[PDB]
Amino acid sequence: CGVPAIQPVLSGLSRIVNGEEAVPGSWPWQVSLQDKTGFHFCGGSLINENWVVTAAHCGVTTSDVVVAGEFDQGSSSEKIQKLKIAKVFKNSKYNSLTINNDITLLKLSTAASFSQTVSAVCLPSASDDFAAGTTCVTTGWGLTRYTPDRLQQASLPLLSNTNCKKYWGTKIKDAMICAGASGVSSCMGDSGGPLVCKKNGAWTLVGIVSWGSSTCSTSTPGVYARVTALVNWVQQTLAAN
Amino acid sequence: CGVPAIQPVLSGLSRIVNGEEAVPGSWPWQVSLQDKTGFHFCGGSLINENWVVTAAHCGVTTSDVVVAGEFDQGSSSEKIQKLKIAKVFKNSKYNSLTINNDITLLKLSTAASFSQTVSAVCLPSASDDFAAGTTCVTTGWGLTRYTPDRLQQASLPLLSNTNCKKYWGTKIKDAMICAGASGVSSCMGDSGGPLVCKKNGAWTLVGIVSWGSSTCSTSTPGVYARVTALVNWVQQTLAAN
Repeated sequence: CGVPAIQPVLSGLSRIVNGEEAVPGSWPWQVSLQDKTGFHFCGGSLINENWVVTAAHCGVTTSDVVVAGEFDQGSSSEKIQKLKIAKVFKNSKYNSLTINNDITLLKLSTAASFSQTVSAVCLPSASDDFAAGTTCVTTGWGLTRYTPDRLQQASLPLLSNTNCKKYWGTKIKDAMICAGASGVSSCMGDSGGPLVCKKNGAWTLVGIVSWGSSTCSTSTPGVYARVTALVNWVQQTLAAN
Repeated sequence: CGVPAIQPVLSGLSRIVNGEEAVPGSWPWQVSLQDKTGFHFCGGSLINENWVVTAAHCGVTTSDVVVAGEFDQGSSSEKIQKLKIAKVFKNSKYNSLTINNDITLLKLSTAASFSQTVSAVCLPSASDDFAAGTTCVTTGWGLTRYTPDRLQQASLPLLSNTNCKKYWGTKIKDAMICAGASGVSSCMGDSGGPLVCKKNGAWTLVGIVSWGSSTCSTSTPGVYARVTALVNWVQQTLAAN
């Protein structure tokens, strides 16, 4: 997990404004969640061939579809996999008002076929420490909510929850982690999309997009579900299902 | 339906700032949606003894609870009914990105016991015309997201969708209706709460709270699921279940 067959290329432009375009296929866990009609409404991350992790506030149902291996949403020519969802597992501690514990697992009806462009992100262990100031990466097609149709990426630093509260106040709970406010927007992250940090040569899922600045401010950090606080629930869910 | 045993009293103060406190029990279809722990996160409306209608973006589950007959959330002394949810029916056309078709039905495990303070709002027919400029009423505990603990009410006019787009642009779809921008906030409406209009002596559910001004501006209208566009789905769901 966490080792893309096509290595990402992150330049200085990933750190400013709205980030930059990713190398095609270099974020191979990145999936698109689409409705029956093919409308993209959220992101997610493959954690193995049968399971995708996304945000609970995406409200995914078994009539939505996971699309893996995508780079250009405007293309009908690239190799993609449209994967049916068998069952949706929303974390029972999710609260649609506070948006805390904002995580949902999707079990696919049939396994994805992993490849150079389709593979899994690593999960952290509950006890991993991702220190404030660590540079991490968010990817997605979130800029299409407001514009490039190809997958974007931005590099941005984790904040301490204390410093995040200077921006978002009592909205920030222990099961959340913030990143950004460093001169780049977080808006390229789709709801439910990944925030990944590289430790020991492997990209690890540290956050899941919950919400960000309503104006995509370069000085307001994004807010993410804190995966270390939720990975025990993830592993219990996989083991029981 | 739509005829409260305790008649509402709406004064001029319902039309300005943040509205006014309701007469206790005078909005008897108004329910509170709470999690297992008793935390209020959304509103809804009883449409009979077995069914509550709310917003799809509330993400209600069968472990949440419907609380009927409530006036003061800070009181443990008033007669309320805590009702378990048997099954949740989210409209399959709901889209968590656009927030269109934002309606969910809750079927209760055991019927509410209707009374002077607990009874049903009327549903419109699909073909009813609620003209722009009609004065309607939104009720709820939505101000507690930011403060009074008792049920509030505000009187505010429906907008045409064309005029609503002057505020919210392409966010406004045919299955939405807007109200407000007349000198009063819409923020007293909980997510999923009622927007009711009085025709022929009966209060009718015209809207369900979808979203409003992030700053509770008195000059920005609230956005509601348009019940006339969704009532056929409501009646099909009741008939099939």
